[PDB]
Amino acid sequence: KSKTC
Amino acid sequence: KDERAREILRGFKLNWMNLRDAETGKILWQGTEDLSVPGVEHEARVPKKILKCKAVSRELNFSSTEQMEKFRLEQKVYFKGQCLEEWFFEFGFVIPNSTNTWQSLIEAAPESQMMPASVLTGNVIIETKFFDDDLLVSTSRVRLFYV
Ligand SMILES: *C/C=C(/C)CC/C=C(\C)CC/C=C(\C)CCC=C(C)C
Repeated sequence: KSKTC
Repeated sequence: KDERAREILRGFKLNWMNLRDAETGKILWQGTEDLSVPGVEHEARVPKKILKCKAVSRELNFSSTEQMEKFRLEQKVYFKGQCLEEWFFEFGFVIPNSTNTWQSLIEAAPESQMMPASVLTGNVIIETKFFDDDLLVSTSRVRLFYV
């Protein structure tokens, strides 16, 4: 899980 | 070994790359710069609504004159010099003198953990290490603007 994409 | 690394890198070419919203299918971003080239701080503007996607399909098309046993990337996402995330992607075997398309699905964190655009823009660096197995072939960096 990405927080920036 | 630094010699091999150099012949791998000298033989390598990121041809194009896309980011696409995996729900609508639309391409939100594409470049054709060899954002893979070390020694330079590349930049990229992405539309800030990318941050609202549930998942993004990244598509990378690359050529390599040299074979690689296990081509893979490690990507660190830095915010004002502080590592927030670490991503690992494995392509695997690369046939000498090939051109390949590599697709990877990057899924969003729950909304309550997504970082706002206004906080991110200009402050994010993606540092990519290009490996063949355990041989570090190069290290490239991209500064991101979320526009
Ligand atoms: C998924 C959404 C975001 C904002 C990530 C954007 C990342 C970009 C524009 C840079 C991508 C850098 C890559 C894929 C490394 C290229 C380097 C090699 C292939 C060695």
